[PDB]
Amino acid sequence: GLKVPKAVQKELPFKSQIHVVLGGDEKKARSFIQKVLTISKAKDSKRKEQKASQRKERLKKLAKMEEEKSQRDKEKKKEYFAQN
Amino acid sequence: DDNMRREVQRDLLLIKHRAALDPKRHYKKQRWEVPERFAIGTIIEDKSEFYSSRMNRKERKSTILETLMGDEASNKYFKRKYNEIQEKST
Amino acid sequence: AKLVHDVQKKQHRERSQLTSRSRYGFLEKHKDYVKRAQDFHRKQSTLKVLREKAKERNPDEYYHAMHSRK
Amino acid sequence: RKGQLRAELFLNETCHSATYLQNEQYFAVAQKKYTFIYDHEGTELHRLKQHIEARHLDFLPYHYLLVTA
Amino acid sequence: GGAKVVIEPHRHAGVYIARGKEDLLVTKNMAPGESVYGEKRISVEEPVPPTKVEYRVWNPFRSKLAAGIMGGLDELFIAPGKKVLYLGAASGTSVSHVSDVVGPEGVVYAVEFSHRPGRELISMAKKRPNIIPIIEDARHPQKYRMLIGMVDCVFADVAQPDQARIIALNSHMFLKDQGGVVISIKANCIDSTVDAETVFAREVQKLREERIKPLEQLTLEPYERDHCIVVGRYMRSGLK
Amino acid sequence: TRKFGLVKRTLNTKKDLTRNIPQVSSALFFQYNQAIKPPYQVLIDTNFINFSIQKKVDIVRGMMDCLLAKCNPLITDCVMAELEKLGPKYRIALKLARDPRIKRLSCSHKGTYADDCLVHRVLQHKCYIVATNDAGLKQRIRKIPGIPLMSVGGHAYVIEKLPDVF
Amino acid sequence: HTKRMQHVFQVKYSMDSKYIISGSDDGNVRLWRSKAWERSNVKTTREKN
Amino acid sequence: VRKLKHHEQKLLKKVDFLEWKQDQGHRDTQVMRTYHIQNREDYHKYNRICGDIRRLANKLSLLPPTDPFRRKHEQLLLDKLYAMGVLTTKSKISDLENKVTVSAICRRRLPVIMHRLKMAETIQDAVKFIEQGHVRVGPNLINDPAYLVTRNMEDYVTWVDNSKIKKTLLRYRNQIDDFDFS
Amino acid sequence: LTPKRNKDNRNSRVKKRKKYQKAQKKLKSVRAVYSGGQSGVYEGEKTGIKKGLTRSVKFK
Amino acid sequence: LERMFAKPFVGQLGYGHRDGVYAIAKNYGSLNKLATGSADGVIKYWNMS
Ligand SMILES: [Zn+2]
Repeated sequence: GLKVPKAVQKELPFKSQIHVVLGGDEKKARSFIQKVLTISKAKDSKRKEQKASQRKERLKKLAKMEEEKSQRDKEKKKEYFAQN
Repeated sequence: DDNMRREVQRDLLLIKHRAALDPKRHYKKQRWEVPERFAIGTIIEDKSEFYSSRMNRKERKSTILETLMGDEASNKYFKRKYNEIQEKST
Repeated sequence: AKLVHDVQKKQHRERSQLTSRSRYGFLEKHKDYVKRAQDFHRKQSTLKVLREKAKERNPDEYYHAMHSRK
Repeated sequence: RKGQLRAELFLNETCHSATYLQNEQYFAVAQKKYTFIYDHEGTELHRLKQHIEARHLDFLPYHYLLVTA
Repeated sequence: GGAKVVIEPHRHAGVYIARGKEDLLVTKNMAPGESVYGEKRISVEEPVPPTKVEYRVWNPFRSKLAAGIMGGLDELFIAPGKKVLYLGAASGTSVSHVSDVVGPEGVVYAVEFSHRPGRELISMAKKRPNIIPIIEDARHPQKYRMLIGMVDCVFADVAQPDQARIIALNSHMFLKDQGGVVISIKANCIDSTVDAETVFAREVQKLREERIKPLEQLTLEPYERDHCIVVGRYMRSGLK
Repeated sequence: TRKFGLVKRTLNTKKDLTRNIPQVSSALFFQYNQAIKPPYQVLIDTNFINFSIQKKVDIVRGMMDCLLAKCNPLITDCVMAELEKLGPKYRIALKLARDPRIKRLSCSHKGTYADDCLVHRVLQHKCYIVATNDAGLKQRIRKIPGIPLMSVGGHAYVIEKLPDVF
Repeated sequence: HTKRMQHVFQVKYSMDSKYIISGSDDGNVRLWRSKAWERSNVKTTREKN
Repeated sequence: VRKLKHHEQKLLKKVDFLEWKQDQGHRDTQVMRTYHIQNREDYHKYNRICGDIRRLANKLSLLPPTDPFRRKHEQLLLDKLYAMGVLTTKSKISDLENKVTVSAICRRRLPVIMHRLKMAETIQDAVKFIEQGHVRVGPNLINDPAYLVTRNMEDYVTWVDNSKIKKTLLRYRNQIDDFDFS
Repeated sequence: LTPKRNKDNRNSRVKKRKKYQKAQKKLKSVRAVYSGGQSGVYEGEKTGIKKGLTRSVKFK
Repeated sequence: LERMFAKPFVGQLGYGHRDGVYAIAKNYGSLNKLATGSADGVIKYWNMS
């Protein structure tokens, strides 16, 4: 964890300062909902990182193909200004 | 309101979390924040519909959470996935 | 693979941590080192900006929340 | 006629004379030097850069002309 | 067939979503304690003494308007205030849902030509008040001009290949200005020779030459093959 | 009772979810458009008619010889607006647009921008085959996925994006 | 005048003195109002006055 | 005044009761709301000074580039505007037309530098404090918010002692010494 | 010294059978193609319904 | 106001003729119809409502 010294955490500006239950079916159902919640959370985190790693290769492929198309267009306007 | 929200505070959260309740569906993506006006209610069955999709008398669990608690194969899937999640997160 | 073979670009398995020194196991390699070192750089950078705020505290720092905070 | 406060303002400098513009909705006050015109509820709308002082205002109502001297 | 499902208002007023595990589309019944068609009803209890009110599941495989709804239309004109002229109302398949999405205040003039679906339609119509059964041919709106007055949306589920003349004559006679027009087009019943969106283009052009400006169309493909829901409005003044 | 920090109040100079993504067509395969088949409906426009006359290629027999099917040339009245507004140097194009083979549509949009009317009533339907000769209109059309378009060149029409041209 | 009308050959006046029918040489026959600023609906008597 | 109809809006376009041409976009009103200027005419008694120094820099640029009167008075004026803190660097004489602003000569006022060095938290609260008489610059107390400071006196802007806001912040940090009477 | 080739590419018909099979299942995602109608009894569309989304083409 | 309301063109009628209108005759006993003949040979009887 982020550990700070006491000599610098006791001396800081104000705004930038690091500032009954049932036994049984109720609590087992609450842990059941906790189970399905962490299931859903790990699942769609997997989904979102998969999408981000997909748009990684999308960005790289698009970047190299726009690079070569931009150089082809620049040699096109180069020869167009060369045929003056 | 917050007088029956104790009874229905779970089931709307799992309906929000329908995407991983059963590993055979993949409902399409929407956030579905809890709406301001809604109402629970049960299906009633067509009188010619019989032997096919009617749930029996002693099979009618009076809550969707109890009906989901019903089948231990679904709960077995919950158990095995939560166990592999627990051992991979510890 | 432009003009190379699969046996030209095959694989290079990594050696594991030794068994003599196995009490403090898991020899860490270059990707583990950069994974540790960028985190340590991040923690040192936020410590530096905290020390800078501290020595530029300006002790006339008044708000209205210093009757709930103590 | 009915007692109705529309705009009541104490502005610190001296005011020689003032008038309404076309309705109760706008009134121009000839202040210490600059002539100001005001909305119905007392907000100011224009500090006239011209009319470098004023003593007598009038309003030609069909011409919509605020005249100052 | 006995589980519990929550209700939620849709974008269009009057129609409701029933979100459960799967999520149905549903409407609020006019005639409680009964199912006309053979659909499933979801009954809720409002808590005063407590009332028991029921909601009929709208089957998109059996009614083209419910196909268009959950295929996604940007707007209908079947609002819970309006009046609806249902051209080609065969049975209580869709007209019951259009009736109780209109509600207890407004009328659905349902027309029909054939006699056996007409008589089971009037036997349906005795049980909910707000629909008006007509047993006339739709080609002659003159012979039922006596009894429908200035409807503000028309729906057309007629399936005979003079649809444009049908909807043109009926909309000229009874549809009020800036009023809604919803068409279900069936390409195999207009003409089987040429292809589906060619006949959709023909019928869209016949609409806008009959100065019904078309705003929107939909293919409703995962439910039925080769139909199109065209929504337009009767411009009647300034088509441009 | 008097308030602190008052300003002469002036006028505040400043302070006084149905998404729609259009679904791809039922007629469309990946880029094939499996539901155009003879007989075709060919939208026409102004530079196409002018270029066709100055290349002396007939309209209906030119389309039949280019495409080997019955073609129904279709002129929007908004493009006949432009072909009228070109002036008296194109009266030949006008009285060849007035032709009972060339059945004409009816538009509904203010003004007479025929290129936007063409691209709109194409991408509503994807059943038409566009005849044109405009470069920018050609670029709009070959940007939208999978309609065919034709253009006069040499001394016959050529057809670009249609599979069963032979 | 309009840009699309050309060599206008036969112009006649409709029988209620309100519209001007202009048949040109480019084919089209057009309608015009005579009083080009008035409009052709019934008017309440304050508008008429 | 009525959100006029289409023909009325066409028949009079140039009407605008709210914003005339000679308001110059209401910039005096806008910047006095921005910097919470109490009195009227303070913008224009700043703008007279801004126009005055660009007039004098105009005349000094007009004077030829060799004589010591011109070069001494231009470096003298540049150092005087640095010493009043209107600038921030001793920059070129082109910044005597790009950089002198009525917003800058407002930005050296007392409540805005008070909010700048976080003594208050908003400039309205700063005018509240120095109208209640809590602050001083060096020895002498400040009662009016029109006192703009110099480059020298951005360091001794401190409250007076027995100012109970000073007492409450010291007792917040519980460094409240009370032998020094505050 | 060849790369790893493919039994799929060995038969010039089969790869066109086994990539038409994919192109069937690809445009299950692009559009919502018809499938055969109401297969069982209608027990819901089994995959969700959303409100703020209309997939219907508008006319300019 | 009349210079900003002078919008005189009503609309044409039909898709126009083929070659160019050379003869037009209103009927002198009814309002909303007139006959129109164009010099390719084609004559029509327009309803103007
Ligand atoms: Zn058009």
